[PDB]
Amino acid sequence: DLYSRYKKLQQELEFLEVQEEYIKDEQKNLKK
Amino acid sequence: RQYYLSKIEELQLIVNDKSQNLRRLQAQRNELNAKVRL
Amino acid sequence: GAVLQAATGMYEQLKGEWNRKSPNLSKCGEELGRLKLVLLELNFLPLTKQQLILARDILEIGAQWSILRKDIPSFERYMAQLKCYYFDYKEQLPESAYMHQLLGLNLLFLLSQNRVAEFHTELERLPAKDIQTNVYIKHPVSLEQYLMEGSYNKVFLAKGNIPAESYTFFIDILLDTIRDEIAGCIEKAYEKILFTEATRILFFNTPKKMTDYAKKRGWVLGPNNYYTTIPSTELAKQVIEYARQLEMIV
Amino acid sequence: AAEHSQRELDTVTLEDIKEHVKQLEKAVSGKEPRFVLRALRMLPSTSRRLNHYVLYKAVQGFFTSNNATRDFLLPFLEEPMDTFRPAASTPLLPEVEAYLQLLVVIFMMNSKRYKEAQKISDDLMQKISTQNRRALDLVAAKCYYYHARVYEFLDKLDVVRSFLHARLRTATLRHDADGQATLLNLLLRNYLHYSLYDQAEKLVSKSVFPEQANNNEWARYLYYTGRIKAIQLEYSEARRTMTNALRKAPQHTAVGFKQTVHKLLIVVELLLGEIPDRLQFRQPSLKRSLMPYFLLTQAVRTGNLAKFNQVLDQFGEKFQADGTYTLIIRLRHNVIKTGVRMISLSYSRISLADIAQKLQLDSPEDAEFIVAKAIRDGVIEASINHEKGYVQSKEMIDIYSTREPQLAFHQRISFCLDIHNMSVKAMRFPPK
Amino acid sequence: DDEFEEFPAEDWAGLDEDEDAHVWEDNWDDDNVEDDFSNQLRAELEKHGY
Amino acid sequence: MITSAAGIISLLDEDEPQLKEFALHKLNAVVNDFWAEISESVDKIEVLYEDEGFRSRQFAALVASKVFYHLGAFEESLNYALGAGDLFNVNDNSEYVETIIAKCIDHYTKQCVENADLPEGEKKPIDQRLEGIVNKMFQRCLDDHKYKQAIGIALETRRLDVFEKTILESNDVPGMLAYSLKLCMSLMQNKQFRNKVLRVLVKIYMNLEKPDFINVCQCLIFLDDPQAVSDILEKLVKEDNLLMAYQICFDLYESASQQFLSSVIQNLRT
Repeated sequence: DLYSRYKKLQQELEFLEVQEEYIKDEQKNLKK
Repeated sequence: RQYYLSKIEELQLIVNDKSQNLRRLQAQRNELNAKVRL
Repeated sequence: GAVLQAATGMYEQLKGEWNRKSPNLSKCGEELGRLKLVLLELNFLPLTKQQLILARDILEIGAQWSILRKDIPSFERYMAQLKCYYFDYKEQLPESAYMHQLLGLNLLFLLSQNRVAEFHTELERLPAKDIQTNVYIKHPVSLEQYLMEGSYNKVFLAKGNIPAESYTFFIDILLDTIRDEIAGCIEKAYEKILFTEATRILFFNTPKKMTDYAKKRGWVLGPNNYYTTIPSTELAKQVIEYARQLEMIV
Repeated sequence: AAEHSQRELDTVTLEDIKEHVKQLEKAVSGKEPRFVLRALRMLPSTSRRLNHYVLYKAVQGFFTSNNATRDFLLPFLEEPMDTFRPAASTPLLPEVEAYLQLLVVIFMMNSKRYKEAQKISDDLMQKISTQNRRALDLVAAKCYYYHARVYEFLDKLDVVRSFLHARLRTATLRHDADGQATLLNLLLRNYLHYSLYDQAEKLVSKSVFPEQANNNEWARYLYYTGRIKAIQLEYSEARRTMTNALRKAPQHTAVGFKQTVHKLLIVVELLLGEIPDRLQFRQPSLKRSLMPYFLLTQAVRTGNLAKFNQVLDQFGEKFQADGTYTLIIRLRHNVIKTGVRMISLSYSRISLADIAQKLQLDSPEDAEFIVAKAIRDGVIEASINHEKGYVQSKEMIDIYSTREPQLAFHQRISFCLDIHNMSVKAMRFPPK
Repeated sequence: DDEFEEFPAEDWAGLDEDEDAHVWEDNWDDDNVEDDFSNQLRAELEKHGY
Repeated sequence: MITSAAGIISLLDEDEPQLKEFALHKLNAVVNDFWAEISESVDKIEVLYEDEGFRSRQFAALVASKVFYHLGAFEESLNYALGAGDLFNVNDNSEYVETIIAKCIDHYTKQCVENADLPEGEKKPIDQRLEGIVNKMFQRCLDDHKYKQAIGIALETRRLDVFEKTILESNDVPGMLAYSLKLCMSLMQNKQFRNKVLRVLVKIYMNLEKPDFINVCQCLIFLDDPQAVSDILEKLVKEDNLLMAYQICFDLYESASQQFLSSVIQNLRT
C-alpha cells in the first residue's frame, strides 16, 4: 500500500530523470 | 506511518514537476527533429 | 506560599540597606541572588497581581544595584529580564514610579556601546507621549540626537544635565564613545590632520593622553606630527558562464 | 425592480461560484498544482457581492452530504422566504469546502460581524491543519490571510502569533511557497502592529522569502522589511527596498498600500539627504494624503526650522496615525545633513566658513564636525583639509574604462539570461 | 488582485478642492521666493559704480 | 505576561546551574512562538550541553535540537535530538518529534545501505541512539498493526530481523508473505539483498505449519539453489505428497533454466 506507492514513485522519478538526460543528449545531437 | 505520506507527497510533487519538464523537453525535441526531418 | 512572605521580608531588609548611603555591595548582591532563586519557585515570568509587582520590584532593585556595582554585563541581563516584565501583555501592573527612570537608563546604555539601532527600536517600544515629556528619557534621546547631528560639544555640555545621579556610569563611557567615533570619522574624513588640532578637538585635554590614544589605534602620529590591473580571471569565468547559459539546452 | 436586478446579480455570482468550484475540482485532476489561483484571483470580485441569498444557495448547493461543519454557519445563515445541486452524494473535496467556507468568512467579515467571524474562521483553519495536499496549500494562504484580518478588527492580532508561527513552520517543512510567503507577511504585520521591530528583524534574518512568491506578497514583504530597516537606521537599503516594493505593487488598485509606502519612502529619502521627486505629490489618489508630507519636504529643502516645527505641530496626529513620527524627528535633526549634501553636490571646493554661513551653523568648527560626520557615511564623497579649510570633493574619474560598467552589465546579463531560462522552462506543453 | 485592505485605504477626505487641478507637471524649484531681476542687478552694482 | 526573549537568554549566562535549568524549561515551553532570539544565542546552549557536569544537559540538547529544527540544520538537529536522550518522547504527536523521526529514518536508511554494500570490515559504526529510536519506531508500527509499513521500512533499512518479526507477528502470514514476495521480485534491484530477502522468505515458508512449497521452489529458482529444491523433492517423495512433487517439478521445468534442471535431476538420481 503505502510503501508500494512510495517505491513506485521513486522508480517513476528515476525513470523520468533517465528520460530527461536522454532528451538533453538527443537535443544536442539534433542541434548538430 | 505519516512519514510514509510525507515522503509520498514530496515525491509526487517532484514527479509532477519533472513530468511537466519532460513533456516540455519532448515538445522541443519534437520540433527540432521535425525541422531536421524537413 | 509563605516563601513569598519570607522573600518580602528579606527584600524589605535589602531595600532598607539599599536606601542607606552605602549599601554593602556583596551583601546586597548575594541577597538578590538568593532572592531571584526563590523568585524562580515564585513563578518567574509566565498570576497574582502582587506577585508580579514584587517580581518587578526585585528586578528594578537588581538593575539599579547592577549599575551601582559599576558592572556592565550583569546590567544587561537585569534590564533584559525587567523588559520581559515591563510593558507587554501586562496591562495589570500599576504604573511604576521607576518605569521611565530605568527606561531612560536602558536607552542611555544602548547609546553607550554604539547600539543606535537597538536604541531606536526600544524608543519605538515605549509610548510616544513620554519621549518629549518625561525628562528621564528626554535626556538620552537628546544626546542621541546631538550625536546624530555631530554636535559633540553639545553632548559634552549636556553631560551635566542628567535627570538623576544614576546616569553618570555610562555617561562617562558615552563621553569616551563619542570621542572614539570622532576619531574614526576624522580618519575617514581628513587627509592628514596635524597633532595639535586632533588634541584640541578630540577633547584629549592632556596631550600625553592624546598620544596614548593614538598608540591605542593603528592611526599613528607620522613623521611631521601629521596623522589598476586587468583581472582577466573572474570575468573570464563570467564570460564562460554566459557561454554555458547559452548552450546546455534549457 | 431592485429585487429583480438583485436576483440576477445573485444568480450570476452563484454561477461564478459554480465555475470556481469546478476549477478547483479540475485542479486536483492531472495531479498538478495551480488552477486554484484562477478561482482565488476573482476572490475580491466575488467577495464584493456576497448576498445572503447567494451564500445560502451555494451552501445548500454544494453540500449534499450534510455534516456538522456546515451546521455551524447555518445558525448565522439567513435563507429567503419565498425565493440547486449542480449532483449525487459524492464526497466534497477538501479544497471546495475550504473555498466555500472562505467566502462565508469574507461575507461575515464584510458585514462588521466579527465574533462569530472569529468562530467560523477558527473552524475553517482547524481542519486544514490536518491535510497534507499541495492543492490545499494555495487556498490555505488566503485562509490564513483573512483569518488574521478577522482577528485584526477584533483587536486580537497578538493572540494569533503562535498559530501563524506554527503554520509558517509547517509550510517550511512541506516546502510550501504561497502559504509560506503569506504567513511570513502576516507574522511581520503582527510584529509591527505591536512595535516589536527587534523581533521582526530577527525573524527576517533567519527566514528566507520564497522567490516564487506572488507579486502582491512580494510587495508586502518588501514594504515590511523596508520599514524594519528604516526604523533600524539602515536608510539606504530601506529606500532601495521601498522603491522595489513600489515597482511590484498593483498599478490600478492598492491605494492605501501605495499611500503608506510613498509616505515611508518620502521620509526615508529625506533622512538620506535626497529630495523626493515632486511628481508623486501630484497624483490625485496620492495628493491629499501626501499633502502633510509635502509641506514637510519643502521645509527640509529650505532648512526652515520654524516651518518644520509648525508642520510637526499641525500634523503630528496624521504623522502618528501612519507611524512616521519618530522618523520625522530624526529628519528634523538630519535637515542639516541634507543641506550639506546639497552644498557638496553643488560646490567642488569650499571653505568651512562658507559652509557655516550658508547653513546658519553659527560656527566654523561645528560645520567642520558636521561635514566630517556626513562624509564618514556615504552621504558625501570629499576630503576635508583642516590645514586650510577646503572641503575638496573627490575627483570624478571617467566611469567608462573603469570595469564598473562591466560589473553593471554583468548583473544585467545574469538577470536577462535568468529571465530567458525561466521563460523557456515555464512553457508547459499540454498532454492532449 | 489584492486590494491590500490590511493597510487602511486612506480616504482623500471628501475629495476636497485641490490647489489648482492643473495639468502642470512642475519641479521642486517653482516654490521658492524671488524679487524680480533688475532690482538685484542695480542693487549689486551701484556698490561698485552703477 | 512575557514581552520578549532576552530575559531567558540572559538567564542562560548565569552561573547557578539551577537557573540555567529553569531557563531551559522556559525555552522548551515557548520555542515554537519565537525561536529567532535563541538562534544567535545557540552557542550558550551548546556550551551548556557540552558541560558533563550539567545534570540537565539532555534538556539543553533538546532545546538546541528544536532550535536547529527551526533553522533547518537537520543533520545537527538530528545529532542534538539523539543527544537529547530519553527526553525525546517518541510517542508525542508534535510536529518537531515527527519530522525528526522522519530525518532519523532517512539517516538510518542511508547509513544502512552504505554499510550493506560495503564488506563487513568497512562498516561504519551506526550510532546506537539512532538505531534505538528506529527500533522504537518499528515497535510502534508493529503495535499500530500497520504491518506492511513496517515491512517496507525494514526492507529500506536492510534489517531482515525486523522483516522476519513483522512477517511472523502479522495476523495474515500467507498474505504478508505474498505481499513481500511481490515487493522483493518487482521492486528490489540490489541482487545480493534481494537474495537475502528471498532466503528469509524461504525459511519462513518452510517453517510455516503447511509449507508453501510452490513459492519455496520459485524463490529457490530465483536464488539458484538446486540442492535445496532436490532435497525438498526428496522429502516430498518420502512424505507421500506426490501431487506437490509433480506440480513442483512442472513449475521447475516451466521456470528454471536448463542448468538448474540438470543439477536437480542429477541430485535426484544420486
